Amino acid sequence: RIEEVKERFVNLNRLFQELVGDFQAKSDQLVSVIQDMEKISENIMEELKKSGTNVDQIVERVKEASSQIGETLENIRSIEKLIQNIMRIARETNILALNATIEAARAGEAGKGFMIVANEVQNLSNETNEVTKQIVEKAREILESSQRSLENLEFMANLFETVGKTLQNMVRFMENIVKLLQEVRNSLDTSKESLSEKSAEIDSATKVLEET
Amino acid sequence: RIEEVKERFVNLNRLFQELVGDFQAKSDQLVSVIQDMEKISENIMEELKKSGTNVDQIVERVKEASSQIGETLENIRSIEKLIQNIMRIARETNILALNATIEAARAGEAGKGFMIVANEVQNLSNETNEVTKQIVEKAREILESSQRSLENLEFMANLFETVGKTLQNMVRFMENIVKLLQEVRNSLDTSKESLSEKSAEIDSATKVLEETA
Repeated sequence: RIEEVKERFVNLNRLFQELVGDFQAKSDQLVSVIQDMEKISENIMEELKKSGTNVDQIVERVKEASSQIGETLENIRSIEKLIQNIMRIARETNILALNATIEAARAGEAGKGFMIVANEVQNLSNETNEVTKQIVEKAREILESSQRSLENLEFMANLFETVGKTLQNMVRFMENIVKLLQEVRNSLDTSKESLSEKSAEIDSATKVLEET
Repeated sequence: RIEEVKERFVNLNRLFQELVGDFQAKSDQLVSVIQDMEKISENIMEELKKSGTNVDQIVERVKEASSQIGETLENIRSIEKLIQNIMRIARETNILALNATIEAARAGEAGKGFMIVANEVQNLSNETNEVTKQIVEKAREILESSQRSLENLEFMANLFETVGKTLQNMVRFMENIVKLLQEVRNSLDTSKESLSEKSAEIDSATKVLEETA
């Protein structure tokens, strides 16, 4: 009769022990999977950090490429001014010769020598002018080329914007999940511990029941 | 005697429950974060792949910019060749002029006006030469700028490759935690449900005892 109610207690102890035994098993198996990424996770945080330097290096490189193109632009702007100076010299030479010829013809036979020479100085001037306009042509292609370069570089910066943003969001996410994990692990330990201690206190009490 | 054990059991059960009840409350709130974390994970994964395709575009664009710089190269060399041509013409004009002065010397004062013109035809020749030397100085600094930017673009090209790689690893690891979170959520979900069932039964049996005997 009294021994009858004893079997209930011992039974109840078996219920407690089985539960705590399973809570311990499950939480330890869970801690394991968590922990087995806490290595793979570190390489990643180290990788993002290094990735940031690369971003920074790229952002500057693009900046350098730009100011550099701006340089040849300045250089082209000068070749253009300088070539126009050659063009002017060519034209100043041209009328002196032309007018020299006119005067040459004014004089008799002697003029012929000069007249022949003046005639060639002219053709050489008109030939010079020609080379000038050809150089100007290549100057305008270099201008066109540069513009396309800069625009291509701005197309690079715009697209690289998202690359910077997404990596920052990665570091952020990473910090928060590490934290999430810690709280999980932390809640399983604290819980397992107090629950195991509880069943220990229950089992002891039960040992007393059967003991006497 | 049964009583001291009976009260001990109740008290312990009562506390036992409070702790189990507390685990459930914490478990639920973690499960709420996990679910909110799975979604965020889904977006960061989309952003990653968009960056992956963006980088691919830049990879192709830099190849283009190098072609543009290379074309300026062709042009600038084409200028130097034309500049030499002008220079030759200047030398030729100079002796033509020098020969004129020298032949205007030979023909009295009947031509001491062709001396004047011949003299500045010479002066303009030398002017052309000076100018041209500055065009070369300038034309070389462009090649110096061109090469320097072809090198900067090469280091850029490879720099975008390391970024493309890193992005591919990020995707790897993202897919890899999306998995980890899912497992943890599943693990809590079932552990909460069976803890509730098992503990409910031990709570019921305790009360059955507490009243009898």
